[PDB]
Amino acid sequence: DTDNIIYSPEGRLYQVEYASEAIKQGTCAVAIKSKDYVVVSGLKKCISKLSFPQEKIFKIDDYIGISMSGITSDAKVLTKFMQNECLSHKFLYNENINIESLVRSVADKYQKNTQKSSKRAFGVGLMIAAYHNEPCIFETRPNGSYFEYDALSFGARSHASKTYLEKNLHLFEECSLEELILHCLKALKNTALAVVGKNHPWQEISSLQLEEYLSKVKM
Amino acid sequence: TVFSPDGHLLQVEHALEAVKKGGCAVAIKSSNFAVLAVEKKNIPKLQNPKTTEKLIKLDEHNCLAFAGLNADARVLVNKTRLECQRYYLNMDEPAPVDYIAKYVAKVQQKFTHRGGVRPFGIATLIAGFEICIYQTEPSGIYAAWKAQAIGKNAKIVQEFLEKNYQENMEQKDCIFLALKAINVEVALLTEKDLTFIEEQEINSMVELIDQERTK
Amino acid sequence: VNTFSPEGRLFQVEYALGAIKLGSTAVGICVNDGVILASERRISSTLIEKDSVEKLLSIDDHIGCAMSGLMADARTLIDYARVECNHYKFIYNENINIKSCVELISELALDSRPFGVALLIGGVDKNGPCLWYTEPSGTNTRFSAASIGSAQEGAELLLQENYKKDMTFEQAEILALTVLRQVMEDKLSTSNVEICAIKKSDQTFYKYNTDDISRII
Amino acid sequence: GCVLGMSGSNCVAIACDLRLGANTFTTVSTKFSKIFKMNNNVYVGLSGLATDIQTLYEILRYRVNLYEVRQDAEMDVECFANMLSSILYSNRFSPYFVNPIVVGFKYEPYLTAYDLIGAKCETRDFVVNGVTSEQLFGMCESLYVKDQDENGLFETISQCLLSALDRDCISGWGAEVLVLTPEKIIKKKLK
Amino acid sequence: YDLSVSTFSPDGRLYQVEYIYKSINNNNTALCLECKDGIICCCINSNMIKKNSYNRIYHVNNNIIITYSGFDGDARNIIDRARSEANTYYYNFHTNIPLHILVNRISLYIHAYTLYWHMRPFAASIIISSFNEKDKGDIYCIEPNGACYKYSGIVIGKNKEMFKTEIEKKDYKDINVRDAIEDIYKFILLVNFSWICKESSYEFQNIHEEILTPALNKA
Amino acid sequence: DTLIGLRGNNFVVLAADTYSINSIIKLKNDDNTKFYDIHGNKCLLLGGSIGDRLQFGEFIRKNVHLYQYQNNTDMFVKSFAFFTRKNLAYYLRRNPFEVNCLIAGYDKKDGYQLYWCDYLSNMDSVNKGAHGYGAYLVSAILDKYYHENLTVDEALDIFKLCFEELKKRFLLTQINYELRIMYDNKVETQYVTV
Amino acid sequence: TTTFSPEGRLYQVEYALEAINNASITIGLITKDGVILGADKYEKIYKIDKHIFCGVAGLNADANILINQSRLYAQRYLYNYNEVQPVSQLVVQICDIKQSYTQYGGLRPYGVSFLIGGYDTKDGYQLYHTDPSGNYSGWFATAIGTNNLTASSVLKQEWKNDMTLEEGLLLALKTLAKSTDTEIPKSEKIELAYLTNKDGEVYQKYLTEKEIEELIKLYT
Amino acid sequence: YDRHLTIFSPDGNLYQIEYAIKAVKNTNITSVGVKGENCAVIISQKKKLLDYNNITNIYNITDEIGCSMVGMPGDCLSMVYKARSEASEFLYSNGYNVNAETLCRNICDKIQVYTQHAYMRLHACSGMIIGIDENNKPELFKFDPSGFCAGYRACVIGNKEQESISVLERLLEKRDIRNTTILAIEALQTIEIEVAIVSTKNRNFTQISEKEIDNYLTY
Amino acid sequence: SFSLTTFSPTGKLVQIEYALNRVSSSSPALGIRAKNGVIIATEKELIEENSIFKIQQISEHIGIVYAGMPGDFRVLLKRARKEAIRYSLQYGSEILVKELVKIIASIVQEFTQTGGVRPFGLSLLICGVDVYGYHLYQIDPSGCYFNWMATCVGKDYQNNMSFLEKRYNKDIEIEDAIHTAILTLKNIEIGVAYDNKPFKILTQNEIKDYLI
Repeated sequence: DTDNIIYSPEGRLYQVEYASEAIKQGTCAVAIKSKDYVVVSGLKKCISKLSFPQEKIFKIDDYIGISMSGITSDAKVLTKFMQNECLSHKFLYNENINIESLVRSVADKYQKNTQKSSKRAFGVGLMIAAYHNEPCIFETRPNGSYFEYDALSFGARSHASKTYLEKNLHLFEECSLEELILHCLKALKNTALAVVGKNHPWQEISSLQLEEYLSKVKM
Repeated sequence: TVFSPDGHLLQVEHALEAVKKGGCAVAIKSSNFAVLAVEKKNIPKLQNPKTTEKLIKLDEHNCLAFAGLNADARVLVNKTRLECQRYYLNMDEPAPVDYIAKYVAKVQQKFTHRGGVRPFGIATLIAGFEICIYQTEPSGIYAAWKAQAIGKNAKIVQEFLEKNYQENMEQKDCIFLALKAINVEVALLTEKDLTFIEEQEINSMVELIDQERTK
Repeated sequence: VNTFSPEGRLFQVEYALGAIKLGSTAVGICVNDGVILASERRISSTLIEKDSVEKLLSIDDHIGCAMSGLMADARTLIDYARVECNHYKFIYNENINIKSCVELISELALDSRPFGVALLIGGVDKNGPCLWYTEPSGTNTRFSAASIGSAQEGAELLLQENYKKDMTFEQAEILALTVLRQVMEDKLSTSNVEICAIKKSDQTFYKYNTDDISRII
Repeated sequence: GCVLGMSGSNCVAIACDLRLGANTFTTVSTKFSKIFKMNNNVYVGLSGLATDIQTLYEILRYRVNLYEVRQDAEMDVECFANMLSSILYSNRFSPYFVNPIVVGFKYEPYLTAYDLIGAKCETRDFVVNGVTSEQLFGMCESLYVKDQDENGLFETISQCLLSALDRDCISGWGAEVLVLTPEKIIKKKLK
Repeated sequence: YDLSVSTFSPDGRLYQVEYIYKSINNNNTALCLECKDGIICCCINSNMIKKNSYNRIYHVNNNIIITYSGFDGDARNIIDRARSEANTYYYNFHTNIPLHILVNRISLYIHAYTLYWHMRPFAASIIISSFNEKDKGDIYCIEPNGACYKYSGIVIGKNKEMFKTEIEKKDYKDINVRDAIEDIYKFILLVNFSWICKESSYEFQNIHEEILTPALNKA
Repeated sequence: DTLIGLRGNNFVVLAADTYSINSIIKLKNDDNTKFYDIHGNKCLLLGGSIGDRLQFGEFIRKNVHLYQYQNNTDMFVKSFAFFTRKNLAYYLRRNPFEVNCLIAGYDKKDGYQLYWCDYLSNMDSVNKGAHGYGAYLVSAILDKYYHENLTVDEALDIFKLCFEELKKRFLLTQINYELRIMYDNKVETQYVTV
Repeated sequence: TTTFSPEGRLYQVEYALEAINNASITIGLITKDGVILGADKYEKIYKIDKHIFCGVAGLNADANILINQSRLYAQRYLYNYNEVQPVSQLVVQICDIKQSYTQYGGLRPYGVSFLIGGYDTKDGYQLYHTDPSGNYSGWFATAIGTNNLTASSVLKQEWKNDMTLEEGLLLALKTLAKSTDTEIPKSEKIELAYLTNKDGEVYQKYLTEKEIEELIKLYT
Repeated sequence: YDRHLTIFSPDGNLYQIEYAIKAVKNTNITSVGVKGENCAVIISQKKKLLDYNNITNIYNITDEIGCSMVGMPGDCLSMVYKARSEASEFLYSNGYNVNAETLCRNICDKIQVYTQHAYMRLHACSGMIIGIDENNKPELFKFDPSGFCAGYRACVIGNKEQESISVLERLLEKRDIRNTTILAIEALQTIEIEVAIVSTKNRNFTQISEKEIDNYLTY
Repeated sequence: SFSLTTFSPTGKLVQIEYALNRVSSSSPALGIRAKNGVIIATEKELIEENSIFKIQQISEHIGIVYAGMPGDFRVLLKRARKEAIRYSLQYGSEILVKELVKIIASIVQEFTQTGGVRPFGLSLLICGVDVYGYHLYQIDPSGCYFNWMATCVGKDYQNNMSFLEKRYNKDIEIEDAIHTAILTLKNIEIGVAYDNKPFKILTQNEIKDYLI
């Protein structure tokens, strides 16, 4: 056995299944969708007392931003690809990239890696969070599958966040962004958080104003 | 090839051994001169059988010695020739031993790195010009030396060489230490010109080392 | 090569970790006034030309990068990094921001055989010195203070013992000399170290003259 | 360029000018020798531009030696000549001009003359590529007798040369005449 | 032996091909029915995270339809192959593709990967269909490793064999004009019904949700 | 711009000009090294444009020094001429370099050798030869005063003839002419030669 | 193809060497006139050029390729320098090929070990031998094939730098014949040949070969 | 191991070839192709909601040429598409339609190259080929997954083979369209079905009419 | 790629040895070389066998027989013919039989060495004509082409390899050599390059012409 170029007698591919056994080591990240806004928090793991923790969040385009949670190198490669692709898009058509066209494209890249034997499947799964008009959250399993979402949490002990998601409607209190973000920080619980929707595009409130916002879960 | 759980590379560690079991060679160094001297065994009847062992001249101002596979050595050396000529073309000025040690190292490494190629089986050492000597292991590392010995049982020659080491010396007398460390493949890089030392010329010295050890 | 382990870690690249443990140690410390950069120079054999072999290098004029693990794979990554982080400045004067030079080197380091080396690239580009360790795994990270080599296993604590942001680069030099002299067998001399620095002002990469390190000790 | 190839009863003869002048027909050289021996029974006389001559005879040197060693038989003239035609035709540009003459026993004598594209004439008798060719066919068409002794055929081919060279400015000094028999070869210089 | 897509078994079976039948056997059902007045492919995807949308059916032209089962990624990619095929044929021949030739094209596409030792075969069976008054409805099902076959309606996916008792009432299934749906909703005892009928104007269409209501409210 | 070379049993001697005109109207750049000593006993006298003869001369220099660093034997001068022949001719008629050259050398068997060549890759072995527009001038002298057996120095008087000739009646060319002089042991320049 | 041994050796090349030692014996000798090379064979001796000929051992079917390549190299060198190739360079060419195959490739290495000898003027008459390994050494005398040491060591115990061709060839034949048998080789298959300056003029049916067949009248 | 790949046995006999022939011999779709006097018949059993109207083994690859095929179906559609490609390239190059054997050089060689080249699996399909030759004699060839231009006055393929050679012999002792087609349809009966003659128009290759299926079967 | 054949510890290539075993396991053919001609023969029900002969015309002169895998014979014969043509375009004359035998031998060589391919499964006979004389070369799967005054290739030829010599005794004439061929071989095929360069297969009627 031992290559993704062949199926198991069960009918399963093991190699691609191992990608989730990669992703579980990664730190949890969570996302919430207000009707006109999307908020995506991460969790920046700190390797040492003197390390500054890495940022899970990125910013592929004006209103598009992402939060990969798997092995970092594949993640950065997907970012460089998705960015080069959005820019190719605008450069061709004097127009912002369709979000779903992008998701469909990156997912095409995953499958192109997870089908061919010589290229290993990615050990990462993006959680895209954006809109070309109305707010969206896509997830890409380390394969050609991708799903739209209302709310998504993934990585390490994301299990707490998952079971917690049921406790709130994704938009049980959509109307205020502060309600939204407080749902985000509850759902997840330096650590990162980022905001995108309506007038302001993608944004990363990692400011000390965020540090002020942190006490609000306990305020 | 591929890392073992220790993270050591196997094909390289195996590759060294062909040098760890091959004909000894050494170099002794100084200001404007250096003595490169190797050793190669051949059938007595056939005087012409190894005119090939003889220390290579990569450039008029450069010189090399090696230990390990000859079949691989001819390849590496030719790549070195083509490259010193390339640099000497693109600059209109001769290749410094530094840059060529760097190039050769980049090669031996490259084969260890990129797929599709068996790693080298040889260890090289190079004299050029002031004058300074660079040894290059199969791993792709290289290092300046004041004195060193490649080949089978390099450690006896070399660690005994440490017992006898002295830096700048005479044009002729600096030769003697090579023998004291080391038939013989003698060559002398001097005046930025490699030279194939006369057979008879050393014969006098060839006598004394034969007998100072005896008497 | 890239046969994912059932455990979920990549096999190969996780086998390749140990190569840095073969590394002789080096301690880079970003500081408010620069980046200090020390390493073992006692690696030397008695008969190699004395102190004629540098672990610490210079990718660009204002970047300096101590290396772990195999000397060869490091020589390559430094070669391509010199090429690229120079090529960045092809007509416009600004040299590549350290974070992005290092981002290049890592983004290549991802994808033959995985490199056996880790780097500790430092430099001043933004108003403030940068200190970036690159793991062989392609993971890239900005320490304030950090060390490499196997001696970094326990020596790292020593940084935690002393690292305050507020130091004259000279104070930082004392500090890194402390932590690195501790792991050496020889009493430290200029033959035991190959220290380099990039100032917050001078921003120029400069290996110390032996007279200097002989003076501080 | 000036080359000849008379045929004989038990012989063939080949000849040339020995000048390789440059532009405005200044004689930069007088020892140039277009005739060559591809084989004891096979010869070629090249003409037209001299660069293309050395390159062409050079390539023949190659491929014929290669074939003779690869196949033990010394190459038959029909092979060398048809192959020659094959060679030029691959590209007109390679020879801005060249006008090969092929000659030799095969022991029936074989005389053929290629054009620069590889158009070829497998003649039973004389043929005369060269810058002075019109004077050549002119003299040799009427001077020729079917079969002669090598010396009378020699004076014959020599009269075609002595005649043609004095009408052309580009014709050379000397004459590398080369009567031959299967067992013998007799080169001469005529002035 | 079972380790190759290419190597034959001692008994000539191709186990590696044979496993794709397992994959598809476990993966989500995707019935496609045929009326005597149209065609209605449907899906029952079984994948707070979004529940609102995850369409399996997609078209290559406004008239032809696709549906699948198996790995999502591979099949989505084959849908891309079919779009590019229908459009290539439209660039060459200034007309829409006959369904038949497209079906054989995808037969060759899917078939190719089986022959290559490194290459991994697709894991998704594919229904492809069309209906016009003149172009009578036909439902080609494509099992991987070729052998596409025309059908009067085939269920594919995980539970298809237990649905075939319902589809085998294909006299009654052909009896319908627009109420075959209402029969199906009880018959099956996320979902994606559609249209290619005279009322459809023969162009493919997602079935209207307020047309979906009569079915669900029917029982 | 004028190049000259002359072989005898006692010598090969390559006299040649030193000027190098940036603009054809003026010899703005002087004392140029047209020669290229490519061997222990073979010099190469190039001409035409400075950039062609430089690129090509350095080129041939490397392929020969490479060939000799390779095989034990030195490149026999006819192999040197023919190799330069193949190289210069290698270019499609669209691309050959504008480069007139005089190979000159010494041989362990064939002794002194000389090879006259052209912008077109035309080449021949000769006892004397010339290049540039000055070819027309000196050649009637070189033909005239030539001795096949002459001592080298009376040949040097013959180049004095040729030179004072080119000065008087040509693109005037007064500055000293370097000229390598072959010997059994070595080449022997004379940059001072006027 | 295969990687180095854990002791530090190559499997494949050791295998092909194992193959070439099983081949029927070929031998070589140098004298004033030119190299003479023996054989146990169907020509089993081929000319590279006029001045060069090689005498092969090993899986000769793969040697056929190195004869063809060899000839392409020699003719190419003549093509490039207007000078027929010195032997030493030709050997460098073939061994450059052989090393090209043992290292990178994924192809199996050539099964051929062959002699080559010839008269570049520059270096007098030359003799060389080759290995699948890509190692070549000059020689005055050789005896590759079966009984390599057994047929060598007779010459090694009974040889000198100069002989007549007429006396030397017999001394090739003392090894070459007594090893198989005293008379057998000239009773059976055999192929000695030389370069006076060019071709291997001796032929087994040739009357000159009777002297070979007459060595015994001298031998006994 | 030798079995896992297209390589020689220790006994010197190829394996995987035999296995591909087991693929054909366990395909269980028997087909009798008999030549007729100045004509030629090719028949096969045509073997739910599945359509018998679709199913066939017989296929034309030009007007004059038709090749029944048996084996792995995807390989069959591929070898047919290859066959049509072949006749089109020959016609395009030379202006003559291929003689049936000339199409068998392409069929058999393309089917061969798989055998040496270890990667791509050996062909899993085989079948007859029929067509009027430039010589007025009708030409009936065959091929095997192991290369074979064969040659026959009569042939059988599939699960049944040389079992029915001796059976065919009885017709061979009695071997016009009446006379020959009955031999074929009987040869199915001897050991609905679909019959195919070149002699409808004597040069054009067409499957015999559906209405006229029964009359031979009932005579 | 990968040469699927590789060397034995014992030094042999086992794979090519396998193909040798297949040829040995495959069908007979004869070759006999008359002083003034050459004859090659072989031991070759629904099947119209008339289209099928191991004999094949490479030129007006050259003809061949394989023993092993028929499709392998097909492709070798194809490349071979394309070489006789490639030569006759490269030069003005018909190929020498020895040269074609050499080129076939190289083509057979490569697959035995070149990566990813199974070695050819068959032996070859190649009767022919040239200005030198009437020829007969057998080609081994290894690339070991070899001259023969006669030969055999197929099953049970160990005992059968030693019947062929008798024609050289005093039957060097073709008409008498015919008996040597058929009686040694005791369906069937025969191609003969006679005193004329062109060769042609003898019909079964002419096979009965010698059957009496």
